[PDB]
Amino acid sequence: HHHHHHMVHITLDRNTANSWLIISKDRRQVRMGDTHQNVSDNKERFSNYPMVLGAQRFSSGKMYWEVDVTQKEAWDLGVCRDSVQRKGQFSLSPENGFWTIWLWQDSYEAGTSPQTTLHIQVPPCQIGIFVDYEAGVVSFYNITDHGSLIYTFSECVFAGPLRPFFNVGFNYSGGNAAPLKLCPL
Ligand SMILES: Cc1cccc(C(=O)N2CCC(C(N)=O)CC2)c1
Repeated sequence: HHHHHHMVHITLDRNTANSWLIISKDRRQVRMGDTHQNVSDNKERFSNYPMVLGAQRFSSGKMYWEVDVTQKEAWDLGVCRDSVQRKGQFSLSPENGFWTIWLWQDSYEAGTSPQTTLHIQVPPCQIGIFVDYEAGVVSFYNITDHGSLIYTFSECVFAGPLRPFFNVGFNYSGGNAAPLKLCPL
């Protein structure tokens, strides 16, 4: 792809994080902690899942960023509406304000309703995310495989400002402790 020139510097918003997440000093990395991380609760925090938002809000233009997923067993990545539900159980779908892909149990799926099987020959270590607000597009690229296309959501109805979206996953197995990292420009 040729989207690299729309690169944006994303940082994580601590206030939105599940209370078990550890966000680095530079706000560019996040991982699951092994306990509650000693923060106060607030209405922004994702309660049920190890999720966090980027600080940046997008309402126009073209944006691109990259995330390192090396050696993780499970994660979700993409964008979401600023007003998505934070508390309780919910599915990742465009109807609920999410445009995402994930890894779970050795398969990659797009967060459509119902979910769509992805066809990835080279397991990615870094993912590129492209948003074209005006066109209503969210695309995902396999940086490990020369930028090959993973998935495009088109005809998106964003219906609000967008925020970068992250889920480090569940780490019941002891094999999913590694961080998500925002990769440098
Ligand atoms: C619902 C939810 C929210 C946040 C984190 C998790 C999670 O993956 N673990 C890893 C395993 C750990 C444990 N077994 O003590 C409990 C936290 C689950």
